[PDB]
Amino acid sequence: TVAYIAIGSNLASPLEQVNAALKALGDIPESHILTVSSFYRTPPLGPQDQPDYLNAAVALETSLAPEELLNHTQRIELQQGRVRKAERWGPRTLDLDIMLFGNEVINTERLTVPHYDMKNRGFMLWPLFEIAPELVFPDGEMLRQILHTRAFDKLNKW
Ligand SMILES: Nc1nc2ncc(CNCCN3CCC(SC[C@H]4O[C@@H](n5cnc6c(N)ncnc65)[C@H](O)[C@@H]4O)CC3)nc2c(=O)[nH]1
Repeated sequence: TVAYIAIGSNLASPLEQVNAALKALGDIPESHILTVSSFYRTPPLGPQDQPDYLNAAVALETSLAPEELLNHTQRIELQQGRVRKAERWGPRTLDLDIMLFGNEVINTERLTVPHYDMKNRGFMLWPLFEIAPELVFPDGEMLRQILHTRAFDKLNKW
């Protein structure tokens, strides 16, 4: 099954956090990374005094069930998501979202797939379009069409 995963980090210098999360993703059992989008720098949703986000998409081949993949992504956020802030551990700055899991539709307490808000987020849709331009959602909407219809601005690379 091909799962598409969104990575975001809003650390001032997020490259090494993002690199560590990609390494950890590739170490998930019965799984392996097929492709990684470029890294994009996007303004934060809301207050603009806040730090920019680094966003990327990852294609991961996996034979895990969806909630097992989620357990791994949540473990990775716990282990890698916090950077040492001199005298103490900083806030969580890394997000890992499951955007798609094969052609599955999932609505449980833990998991909504396709991701509940990705259709509104250029910073999710554009990196996904880089690695999967012909992508079709389970309901038959085409990724290309959603971008064409909403005309989100293209993103700057980090
Ligand atoms: N420029 C830019 N601005 C941004 N502004 C705001 C944000 C906000 N963080 C996105 C991650 N936010 C918040 C934390 C919750 S975390 C709660 C819960 O979400 C549940 N969940 C349900 N479906 C899920 C799924 N498909 N993938 C993963 N978790 C799933 C899960 O059980 C968890 O307990 C997951 C969704 N990001 C960006 C960004 O990047 N870029």
